[PDB]
Amino acid sequence: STDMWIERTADISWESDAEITGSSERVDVRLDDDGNFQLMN
Amino acid sequence: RPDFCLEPPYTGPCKARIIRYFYNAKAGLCQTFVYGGCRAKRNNFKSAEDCMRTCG
Amino acid sequence: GGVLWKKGDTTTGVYRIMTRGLLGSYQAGAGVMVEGVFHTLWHTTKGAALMSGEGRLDPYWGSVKEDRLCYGGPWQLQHKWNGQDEVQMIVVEPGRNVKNVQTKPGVFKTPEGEIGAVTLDFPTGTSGSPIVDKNGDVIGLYGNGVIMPNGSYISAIVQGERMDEPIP
Repeated sequence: STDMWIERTADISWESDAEITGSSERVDVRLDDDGNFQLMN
Repeated sequence: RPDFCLEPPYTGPCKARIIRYFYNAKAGLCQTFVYGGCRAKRNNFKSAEDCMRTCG
Repeated sequence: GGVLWKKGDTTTGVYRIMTRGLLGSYQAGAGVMVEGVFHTLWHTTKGAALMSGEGRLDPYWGSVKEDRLCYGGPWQLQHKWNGQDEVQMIVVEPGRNVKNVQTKPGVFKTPEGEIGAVTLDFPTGTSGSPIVDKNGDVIGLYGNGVIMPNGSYISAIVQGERMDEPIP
């Protein structure tokens, strides 16, 4: 067997009344071979 | 015991929730912490037994 | 930098990826089921098989480097952020009902090129939550990002091209 399973929890939809937050700055990064992002590029 | 048994637990930069175990000297025993899925350090074990066997 | 290779339920939708600890059952992450395929980030399951209802789901394709993984078939998501509009993340937080949040993506400037990114800091276990554009199409997933020196968390909008259709 496996150690993990999945359970549907919602539909894929946009919510017009969704809260708005977060900023949109530009950041210089590099993607290493481990699939992880590194700063300062 | 290995030196990395002294390093503090490290969650990492990813957002998965993987309960792992780390050795806490102050407590002399192993405790659970949330591992994020990436950049794991050595003081990170899948079970309390494995953690104690290595850092006990 | 990738790997190829009873059938479980594949009802379209947003899912929670669960697992069991020696002391209880909990949410490790999330993902999205689209066109019979389950998409999530590589680091949530590390390519392990998953139970879905009565059946099992085996990984089709995955890439550590890209931190992407799909089950039951090739990657079906193909919508990308247009670098202008605001987007919405379908927050699948452990122990909480799904809620959508809107934001204006920022950008990850990489040697290869630019990647959309959102400055949203949600609890651990939300990796795999989809991000959708105006038409409700998945343009990427949340979870693979960086921890900034000021305590900020920025996640890339992880997305890939559709594996079924040609590129050109």
